[PDB]
This record gives sequence, structure tokens and C-alpha cells, in this order.
Amino acid sequence: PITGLVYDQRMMLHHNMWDSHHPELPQRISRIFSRHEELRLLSRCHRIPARLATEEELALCHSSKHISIIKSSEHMKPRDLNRLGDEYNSIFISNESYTCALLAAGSCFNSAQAILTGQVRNAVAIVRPPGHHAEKDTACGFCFFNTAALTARYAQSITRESLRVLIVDWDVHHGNGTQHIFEEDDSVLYISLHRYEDGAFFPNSEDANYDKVGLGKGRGYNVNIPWNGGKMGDPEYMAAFHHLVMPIAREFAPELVLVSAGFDAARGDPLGGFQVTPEGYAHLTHQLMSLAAGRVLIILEGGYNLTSISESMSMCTSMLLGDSPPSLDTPLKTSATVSINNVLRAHAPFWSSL
Ligand SMILES: O=C(NO)c1cc(F)cc(F)c1
Ligand SMILES: [K+]
Ligand SMILES: [K+]
Ligand SMILES: [Zn+2]
Repeated sequence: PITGLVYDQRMMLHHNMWDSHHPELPQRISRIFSRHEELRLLSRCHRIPARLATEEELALCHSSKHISIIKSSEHMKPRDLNRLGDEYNSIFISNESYTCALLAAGSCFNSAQAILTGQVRNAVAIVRPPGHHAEKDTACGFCFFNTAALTARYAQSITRESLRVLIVDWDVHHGNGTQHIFEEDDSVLYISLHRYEDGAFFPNSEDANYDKVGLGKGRGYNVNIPWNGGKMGDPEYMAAFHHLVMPIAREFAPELVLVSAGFDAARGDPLGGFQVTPEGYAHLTHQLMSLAAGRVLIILEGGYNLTSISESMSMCTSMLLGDSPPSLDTPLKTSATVSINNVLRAHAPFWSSL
């Protein structure tokens, strides 16, 4: 009954050479690791080594054009780095960026392999840069390659091609890249909760609305839970899990659960504006461990208050290790009930549990 953990200090080398205070900080991952030490969680986990993703692995989800462009940045002078980064939506690049993106992905491949070979029951991946905004053909939103999407395809590649993978994306932003990569796929169920605000919140696309349910064979296998009207917290997230995430996931019966675990919906985040607590994230984790015989891999995405993300991710690891869920502390905001009922109207056609 083992929990795995992957962390590698080399992923701190990716950095913003114009703005040392850009919130996607190198210390995001060292702070989370340090808090695991302080809580004596690290010695309770089995350390999984990081590795580089290969180019063939990246091609499970990304075009050769995109792979080639990001790879070429490793050798670019600052002028071309600043210029290349400015061509994407919200990207900075250093000469170390490509390597760190490869390590983030390969770390998650090794973690998924450890779970699927029975070496650990579940795992946490403390990685950066994030992945869920990255598309097949372009970088976006601090993300170069789509780590979670690649990990789902990697998992299928070492088991069977149709392995049922659930990706629950609780980062406060919509994972536009993960949705698009699997939009026509019934083997990977994508469920995202995200601040939407009728399309005004990053990444600023109505692709994130509840009526986008999937295409072709994938009809019904894309579940967007969009929040509108300000602050959301534990009551809203627990309601969404009760009414939507868990009934759907149980019917899908995944063989592996990946969490796109951004912690920017957390109380204190400078960018999310929400107030999910560390106890709230622990309860979401504990609920997902009831799926896939416990085979859950928690993958860091966003989250920018260093104290908040360190406390929140550590509580998730405590749940994976089998600790009892903490106590929670309110009626739902009206608009949250509106959002949940809209998703039920969108997905009741596809799920007999709805
Ligand atoms: O990746 C992100 N959050 O987890 C992110 C990406 C952006 F382009 C902007 C932002 F404020 C946040
Ligand atoms: K999300
Ligand atoms: K899908
Ligand atoms: Zn985010």
C-alpha cells in the first residue's frame, strides 16, 4: 500500500529572464517538496525518479512542428527566446525550458508506470512547467507540452490502447489543450471545473462552457463545469463532485485517474480569486481514490500562492497515504447551483447515473 512521489530540482531551471517575479516561479515545486519534509510525509512515500520524455513520446499528443520549435529554443539566444515566447499566448522561455518540460512529462510517465505495474498504489508528481493549456500544435498559458494528456496516452501505450483514463482538472483555469486533444475520444474522459465568467476568464474561450460535450465517438466524454459570479469554495466544489464528477466517473469506471491538480482555486491565490481550502482538496482527493481501485496520479498544474499550494498539495498526499479526511466547515452560492444544473442538462443524455 505504497504512495509514490516524484520531484526533481532540475525543473527549477526554467525561468523568466525579464521578470524574476513572474508568478510561475521555480520555487513553486521546491516549496511543495519542503512542506512534505516538514510534515514528515516524504519518508512515508516511495521516491520515483524523474526522466526525460522522448520525442516519440511527445508525438503521442503533439505535432512534429511544435516539438521541433520548442526543442530548438534550447539553443536560442535571448533575442530569439523573447521573440519566440511573445508569439504564443502567455509564454516565457529560457534555454532550460525544453528540458524542464521533458522532465515534467517523463516524471509523470514513470509515475503512471509505477502505478500500472503495481509498484505503488498511487502517486504525486511535483513538476513544472505546467501542461494543461498546451495544444497539439502550440504552447499556451505557461505550458509547453500537455503533461497530463501525454501521460494518459503513455498509460495506454504500456497497457492497452483503449485503457479508460479519467482526467479530473481542478485547476481554476480550463484545460483547453486537454479538452481539444481528447475531444473526439471516448477512451479518455475529461472533467474540468473552472472559473469561466461567461468567457472573460483565461483562457478566454467559450470552448470552456458546459455545452461542449465532445465530438463524434467522444460525445459525452467531455464535461465542463464552469463557474460564474465571483468567489467559489469548498461547498461549491463538494456539490459539483456529489452531483456531477463522481456519478459520471463511477459510470465511466476508469482504469486510471489522473488529476490535473492546479492549486490556483485555493484561498490566497493571487490569480484565481476562489477560496478552496486544503481540507477541501483533501476531500476531493479522498473521493477520487474510490475510483480505479485507487490508481490515482496527482499532477501539479497551476497554483501561485506558495504557502497555499504547499499546504494544499501536502494534504492531497496525506490522503493518498491513507490518512483520514479532515473536517470541513455554508449554503451554495446561487450561480453555482445554476452552473451544476446546466451541466446536468448537458450530460443527462449521456450518463444513466444522471
Ligand atoms: O497556468 C495558469 N494558471 O494555473 C495561467 C496561465 C496564464 F496564461 C495566466 C494565468 F494567470 C494563469
Ligand atoms: K480546470
Ligand atoms: K474526451
Ligand atoms: Zn491555472
